Amino acid sequence: KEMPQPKTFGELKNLPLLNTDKPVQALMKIADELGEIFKFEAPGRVTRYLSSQRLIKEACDESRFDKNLSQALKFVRDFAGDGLATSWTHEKNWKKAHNILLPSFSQQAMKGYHAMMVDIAVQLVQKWERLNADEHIEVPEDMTRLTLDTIGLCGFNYRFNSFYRDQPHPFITSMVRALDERMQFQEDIKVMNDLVDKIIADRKASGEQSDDLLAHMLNGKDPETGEPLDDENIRYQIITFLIAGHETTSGLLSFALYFLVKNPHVLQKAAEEAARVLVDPVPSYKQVKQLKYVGMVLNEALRLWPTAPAFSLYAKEDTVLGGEYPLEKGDELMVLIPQLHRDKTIWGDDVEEFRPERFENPSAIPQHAFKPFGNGQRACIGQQFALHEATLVLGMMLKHFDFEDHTNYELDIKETLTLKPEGFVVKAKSKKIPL
Ligand code: HEM
Ligand SMILES: C=Cc1ccccc1
Repeated sequence: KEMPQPKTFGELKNLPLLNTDKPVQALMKIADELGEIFKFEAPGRVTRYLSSQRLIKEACDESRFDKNLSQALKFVRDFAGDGLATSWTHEKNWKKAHNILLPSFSQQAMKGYHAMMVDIAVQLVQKWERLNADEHIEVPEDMTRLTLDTIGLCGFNYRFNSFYRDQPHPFITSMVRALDERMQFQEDIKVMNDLVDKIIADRKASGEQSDDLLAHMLNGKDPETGEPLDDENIRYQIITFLIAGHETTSGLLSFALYFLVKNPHVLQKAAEEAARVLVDPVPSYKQVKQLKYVGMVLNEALRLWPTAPAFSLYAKEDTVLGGEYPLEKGDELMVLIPQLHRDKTIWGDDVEEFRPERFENPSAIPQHAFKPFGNGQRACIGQQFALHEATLVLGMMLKHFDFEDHTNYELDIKETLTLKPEGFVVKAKSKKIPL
């Protein structure tokens, strides 16, 4: 079978279609028009965009397809090197760092992060308790303050102190300008390097037994090779986790809140759970695990707007995809996750409705139908960290405040490496429950 291809532009082929600030949303509309698979060509390259669970289930076969570095990740690799997200599976440092860092996301490790997640969650609740009458909240801005502080503190024992600031941290500013200006740069790379230096120097100076992610980066040994990470790769991993560890979680929290204010019955059901479960001034680990409906809200927000919306794969060998599309070794595929998550054959006709109850019986979901954390051994290592943080925080938000969509906010999805509802604002009226 011959694959459909969207409109072309002479020798530029399909390239000009990506000349937009919202390329994923542009590719979603192309998928709506052309279906489960289309060819996308640019001078010198081809990729195939997949949107159905029928095809993505095969693409996720690790015997046949491995993670490819997208154009975006190739650029990110200029700063994150062979850290986990930007390494090829076949690079020695991928498996080495994978093995060393996996224990930093075990159940025991998650329980270890809980108190420091609460520290930051409490700073967010106090900020909003302290606003004057009629003041509003800039949602993605505050969520980014919380998620950046949480990975800094939990992962590295470093305080970004984002809630003490009006404009984001110089690390964040430098990380954007500096990569930006790769597709002053001197002073920016210096901001990044200095911070990495400091995170390392301070742990080394401290007379501190710690079992955090940094501790594993610095001291853990890979059981396979028996080697620890070398200093160059540790730096890459710190950069990798400071970024990967916060931007997509902030997106998720922002979309979740957006969907709750747009669906007041769902908000009321989630708020009732928060009030029933979170019976103490501080949530416990056990109580966060009992926020089942809040977890479903989060999953349903990842269904509609997965905040890392695409991942790339290459064919390990010549193979046939879906009984119909022959591929050659090296051929690239792109999984368009928001489109996968709208596959009517899986989810029913109401795919654009926000209905967390879709996730009541998750064993009913077919293989590879829901992929917001990627696939296989190259799946998100931080999935449980993101979900624990976002469950804790959204549960606290719903326990402490009523929310108003006071502007009747029109969804505007800004695309970076991640997705966010740009300009999303709300008002939060305190329920006056002490911390
Ligand atoms: C809701 C929030 C998050 C989402 C949706 C998400 C999504 C993803 C996706 C789709 C991938 C696969 C990328 C690819 O195949 O190219 C990935 C990998 C990765 N993520 Fe996450 N992520 C989230 C949060 C986090 C957090 C909190 C951390 C760190 C604490 C993190 C660290 C990583 C790392 C290191 C990888 C690379 C793993 C490897 O290839 O070995 N992510 N993530
Ligand atoms: C936030 C985890 C992650 C990793 C790679 C790309 C986008 C997101």
